[PDB]
Amino acid sequence: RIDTESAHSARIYDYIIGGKDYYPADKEAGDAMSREWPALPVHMRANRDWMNRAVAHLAKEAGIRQFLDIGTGIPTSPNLHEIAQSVAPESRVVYVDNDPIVLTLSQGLLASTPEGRTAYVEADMLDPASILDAPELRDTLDLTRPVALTVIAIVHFVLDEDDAVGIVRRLLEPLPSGSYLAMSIGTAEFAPQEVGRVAREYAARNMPMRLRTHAEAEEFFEGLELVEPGIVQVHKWHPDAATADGIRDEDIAMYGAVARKP
Repeated sequence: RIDTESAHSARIYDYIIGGKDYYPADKEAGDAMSREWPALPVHMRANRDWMNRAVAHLAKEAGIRQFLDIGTGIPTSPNLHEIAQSVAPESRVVYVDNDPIVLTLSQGLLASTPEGRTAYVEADMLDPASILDAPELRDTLDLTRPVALTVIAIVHFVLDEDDAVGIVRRLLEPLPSGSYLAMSIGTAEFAPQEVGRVAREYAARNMPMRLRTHAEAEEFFEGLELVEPGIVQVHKWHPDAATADGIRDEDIAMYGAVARKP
Protein backbone atom coordinates (compact mmCIF):
# COMPACT_ATOMS: atom_id res chain seq x y z
CA ARG A 1 0.00 0.00 0.00
CA ILE A 2 2.82 2.40 0.92
CA ASP A 3 4.40 3.01 -2.55
CA THR A 4 7.95 3.67 -1.30
CA GLU A 5 9.36 4.35 -4.78
CA SER A 6 7.58 7.67 -5.39
CA ALA A 7 7.68 10.88 -3.31
CA HIS A 8 4.70 11.77 -1.11
CA SER A 9 3.99 15.23 0.29
CA ALA A 10 3.60 14.20 3.97
CA ARG A 11 6.85 12.24 3.87
CA ILE A 12 8.83 15.09 2.24
CA TYR A 13 7.54 17.40 4.98
CA ASP A 14 8.61 14.93 7.67
CA TYR A 15 12.07 14.50 6.07
CA ILE A 16 12.60 18.27 5.97
CA ILE A 17 11.46 18.93 9.60
CA GLY A 18 13.78 16.17 10.95
CA GLY A 19 11.53 13.11 11.30
CA LYS A 20 12.25 9.55 10.16
CA ASP A 21 9.05 8.57 8.32
CA TYR A 22 10.29 8.91 4.72
CA TYR A 23 11.98 6.91 1.93
CA PRO A 24 14.82 7.70 -0.50
CA ALA A 25 12.36 9.15 -3.10
CA ASP A 26 11.19 11.67 -0.44
CA LYS A 27 14.76 12.68 0.48
CA GLU A 28 15.66 13.17 -3.19
CA ALA A 29 12.62 15.44 -3.67
CA GLY A 30 13.27 17.44 -0.48
CA ASP A 31 16.96 17.87 -1.32
CA ALA A 32 16.13 19.07 -4.88
CA MET A 33 13.59 21.53 -3.47
CA SER A 34 15.95 22.91 -0.80
CA ARG A 35 18.53 23.53 -3.59
CA GLU A 36 15.94 25.80 -5.28
CA TRP A 37 14.79 27.42 -2.01
CA PRO A 38 17.20 27.18 0.93
CA ALA A 39 14.49 28.47 3.30
CA LEU A 40 12.31 25.38 2.72
CA PRO A 41 13.06 23.95 6.24
CA VAL A 42 12.41 27.36 7.90
CA HIS A 43 9.04 27.49 6.08
CA MET A 44 8.04 23.93 7.03
CA ARG A 45 9.11 24.33 10.69
CA ALA A 46 7.22 27.65 10.88
CA ASN A 47 4.04 25.99 9.60
CA ARG A 48 4.28 23.33 12.32
CA ASP A 49 4.95 25.98 15.00
CA TRP A 50 1.92 27.94 13.72
CA MET A 51 -0.31 24.86 14.12
CA ASN A 52 0.87 24.62 17.72
CA ARG A 53 -0.03 28.28 18.46
CA ALA A 54 -3.37 28.10 16.59
CA VAL A 55 -4.52 24.94 18.40
CA ALA A 56 -3.42 26.36 21.77
CA HIS A 57 -5.43 29.55 21.06
CA LEU A 58 -8.49 27.51 20.04
CA ALA A 59 -8.32 25.33 23.20
CA LYS A 60 -7.34 28.01 25.73
CA GLU A 61 -8.82 31.32 24.54
CA ALA A 62 -11.76 30.05 22.47
CA GLY A 63 -12.73 27.12 24.76
CA ILE A 64 -12.94 24.60 21.91
CA ARG A 65 -12.99 20.95 23.01
CA GLN A 66 -13.50 19.19 19.65
CA PHE A 67 -11.25 19.17 16.58
CA LEU A 68 -11.53 17.73 13.07
CA ASP A 69 -8.09 17.71 11.41
CA ILE A 70 -8.08 17.24 7.64
CA GLY A 71 -4.69 16.21 6.17
CA THR A 72 -3.00 15.23 9.43
CA GLY A 73 0.29 14.06 7.89
CA ILE A 74 3.00 12.12 9.75
CA PRO A 75 2.51 12.15 13.56
CA THR A 76 5.00 14.58 15.14
CA SER A 77 5.34 15.60 18.78
CA PRO A 78 3.37 17.39 20.04
CA ASN A 79 0.39 16.22 18.03
CA LEU A 80 -2.76 18.32 17.84
CA HIS A 81 -4.58 16.22 20.48
CA GLU A 82 -1.67 16.36 22.91
CA ILE A 83 -1.85 20.18 22.85
CA ALA A 84 -5.66 20.23 23.22
CA GLN A 85 -5.73 17.55 25.95
CA SER A 86 -3.01 19.30 27.98
CA VAL A 87 -5.39 22.28 28.15
CA ALA A 88 -8.56 20.27 28.73
CA PRO A 89 -8.22 16.47 29.11
CA GLU A 90 -11.77 15.84 27.90
CA SER A 91 -10.94 17.22 24.42
CA ARG A 92 -11.85 15.07 21.39
CA VAL A 93 -9.95 14.91 18.05
CA VAL A 94 -10.62 13.13 14.77
CA TYR A 95 -7.60 12.92 12.44
CA VAL A 96 -7.92 12.31 8.69
CA ASP A 97 -5.40 11.57 5.91
CA ASN A 98 -5.24 9.73 2.60
CA ASP A 99 -1.53 8.71 2.63
CA PRO A 100 -1.45 4.99 3.60
CA ILE A 101 1.73 5.54 5.73
CA VAL A 102 -0.31 7.60 8.25
CA LEU A 103 -2.53 4.59 9.02
CA THR A 104 0.64 2.57 9.81
CA LEU A 105 1.65 5.29 12.31
CA SER A 106 -1.82 5.80 13.78
CA GLN A 107 -1.16 4.36 17.31
CA GLY A 108 0.30 7.73 18.48
CA LEU A 109 -2.77 9.55 17.18
CA LEU A 110 -5.00 7.11 19.09
CA ALA A 111 -3.13 7.50 22.44
CA SER A 112 -5.72 9.65 24.24
CA THR A 113 -6.15 10.79 27.81
CA PRO A 114 -8.83 8.62 29.48
CA GLU A 115 -11.13 11.68 29.82
CA GLY A 116 -10.88 12.46 26.09
CA ARG A 117 -11.27 10.63 22.78
CA THR A 118 -9.34 10.41 19.51
CA ALA A 119 -9.86 8.57 16.26
CA TYR A 120 -8.21 8.19 12.84
CA VAL A 121 -10.02 7.97 9.51
CA GLU A 122 -8.30 7.23 6.18
CA ALA A 123 -10.27 9.36 3.69
CA ASP A 124 -10.01 11.89 0.89
CA MET A 125 -11.31 15.44 1.46
CA LEU A 126 -12.72 15.30 -2.10
CA ASP A 127 -15.52 13.18 -0.57
CA PRO A 128 -16.72 15.07 2.50
CA ALA A 129 -19.46 12.40 3.23
CA SER A 130 -16.81 9.70 3.74
CA ILE A 131 -15.44 11.93 6.52
CA LEU A 132 -18.64 13.38 8.01
CA ASP A 133 -20.52 10.03 8.14
CA ALA A 134 -17.50 7.97 9.24
CA PRO A 135 -18.46 5.94 12.30
CA GLU A 136 -15.09 6.78 13.90
CA LEU A 137 -16.01 10.44 13.63
CA ARG A 138 -19.62 10.09 14.78
CA ASP A 139 -18.51 8.04 17.79
CA THR A 140 -15.94 10.65 18.68
CA LEU A 141 -17.39 14.12 17.97
CA ASP A 142 -20.77 15.63 18.87
CA LEU A 143 -21.66 17.78 15.85
CA THR A 144 -24.26 19.69 17.89
CA ARG A 145 -21.41 21.33 19.84
CA PRO A 146 -18.60 23.57 18.53
CA VAL A 147 -15.78 21.99 16.52
CA ALA A 148 -12.53 23.49 15.15
CA LEU A 149 -11.99 22.37 11.56
CA THR A 150 -8.22 22.39 10.94
CA VAL A 151 -7.06 22.27 7.27
CA ILE A 152 -3.30 22.84 7.65
CA ALA A 153 -0.59 22.43 5.01
CA ILE A 154 -2.95 20.59 2.60
CA VAL A 155 -5.15 22.88 0.53
CA HIS A 156 -2.45 23.86 -2.00
CA PHE A 157 -2.54 20.22 -3.16
CA VAL A 158 -6.18 20.73 -4.23
CA LEU A 159 -6.24 22.26 -7.68
CA ASP A 160 -9.07 24.47 -8.85
CA GLU A 161 -11.05 21.91 -10.86
CA ASP A 162 -12.14 20.22 -7.56
CA ASP A 163 -13.14 23.57 -5.95
CA ALA A 164 -11.04 23.71 -2.77
CA VAL A 165 -13.12 26.55 -1.33
CA GLY A 166 -16.31 24.50 -1.86
CA ILE A 167 -14.86 21.37 -0.28
CA VAL A 168 -13.69 23.24 2.81
CA ARG A 169 -17.01 25.04 3.21
CA ARG A 170 -18.91 21.73 2.73
CA LEU A 171 -16.98 20.31 5.70
CA LEU A 172 -17.82 23.40 7.77
CA GLU A 173 -21.59 23.21 6.97
CA PRO A 174 -22.59 20.64 9.67
CA LEU A 175 -20.56 22.31 12.41
CA PRO A 176 -22.63 24.56 14.71
CA SER A 177 -22.43 28.26 15.41
CA GLY A 178 -19.29 28.92 17.50
CA SER A 179 -17.24 26.44 15.48
CA TYR A 180 -13.94 27.56 13.89
CA LEU A 181 -11.96 27.16 10.66
CA ALA A 182 -8.13 27.25 10.92
CA MET A 183 -5.99 27.02 7.79
CA SER A 184 -2.50 27.47 6.42
CA ILE A 185 -2.48 28.31 2.69
CA GLY A 186 0.56 28.16 0.37
CA THR A 187 1.52 31.37 -1.50
CA ALA A 188 4.27 32.45 -3.97
CA GLU A 189 3.85 36.16 -3.35
CA PHE A 190 6.90 36.60 -1.05
CA ALA A 191 9.48 34.66 -3.10
CA PRO A 192 8.08 34.16 -6.59
CA GLN A 193 11.08 32.64 -8.31
CA GLU A 194 12.25 30.23 -5.58
CA VAL A 195 8.74 29.16 -4.47
CA GLY A 196 7.65 28.83 -8.12
CA ARG A 197 10.59 26.54 -8.79
CA VAL A 198 9.69 24.45 -5.70
CA ALA A 199 6.08 24.18 -6.93
CA ARG A 200 7.34 22.98 -10.31
CA GLU A 201 9.46 20.29 -8.58
CA TYR A 202 6.25 19.06 -6.88
CA ALA A 203 4.36 19.05 -10.23
CA ALA A 204 7.25 17.12 -11.85
CA ARG A 205 6.74 14.43 -9.20
CA ASN A 206 2.95 14.18 -9.72
CA MET A 207 1.96 16.51 -6.86
CA PRO A 208 0.76 19.65 -8.61
CA MET A 209 0.16 22.70 -6.43
CA ARG A 210 -2.17 25.67 -6.48
CA LEU A 211 -0.47 28.60 -4.71
CA ARG A 212 -2.73 31.50 -3.81
CA THR A 213 -2.70 35.26 -3.36
CA HIS A 214 -4.02 36.96 -0.22
CA ALA A 215 -7.27 37.77 -2.12
CA GLU A 216 -7.69 34.10 -3.03
CA ALA A 217 -7.01 33.03 0.57
CA GLU A 218 -9.79 35.42 1.69
CA GLU A 219 -12.37 33.37 -0.28
CA PHE A 220 -12.14 30.51 2.26
CA PHE A 221 -13.15 32.85 5.12
CA GLU A 222 -16.07 34.78 3.53
CA GLY A 223 -19.02 34.90 5.92
CA LEU A 224 -16.75 33.92 8.86
CA GLU A 225 -15.36 36.14 11.62
CA LEU A 226 -11.56 36.32 11.46
CA VAL A 227 -9.55 36.29 14.67
CA GLU A 228 -7.09 39.24 14.66
CA PRO A 229 -4.63 39.75 13.00
CA GLY A 230 -6.57 38.12 10.14
CA ILE A 231 -4.88 36.36 7.24
CA VAL A 232 -1.12 36.90 7.62
CA GLN A 233 2.16 35.11 7.04
CA VAL A 234 2.32 32.30 9.62
CA HIS A 235 5.33 33.69 11.53
CA LYS A 236 3.37 36.92 12.07
CA TRP A 237 0.28 35.20 13.59
CA HIS A 238 0.38 35.57 17.43
CA PRO A 239 4.18 35.18 17.49
CA ASP A 240 6.04 34.15 20.67
CA ALA A 241 9.22 36.00 21.70
CA ALA A 242 11.30 33.76 19.35
CA THR A 243 8.76 33.02 16.56
CA ALA A 244 10.34 35.27 13.86
CA ASP A 245 14.00 35.18 15.04
CA GLY A 246 16.16 35.41 11.87
CA ILE A 247 13.17 34.87 9.55
CA ARG A 248 12.74 37.12 6.51
CA ASP A 249 9.33 37.49 4.79
CA GLU A 250 10.74 35.71 1.74
CA ASP A 251 11.52 32.64 3.93
CA ILE A 252 7.81 31.94 4.66
CA ALA A 253 5.33 30.81 1.96
CA MET A 254 2.22 30.11 4.12
CA TYR A 255 -0.61 32.36 5.10
CA GLY A 256 -2.35 31.42 8.35
CA ALA A 257 -5.77 32.32 9.65
CA VAL A 258 -8.41 31.31 12.20
CA ALA A 259 -12.08 32.37 12.02
CA ARG A 260 -15.36 31.78 13.94
CA LYS A 261 -18.58 30.55 12.35
CA PRO A 262 -21.53 32.83 13.39
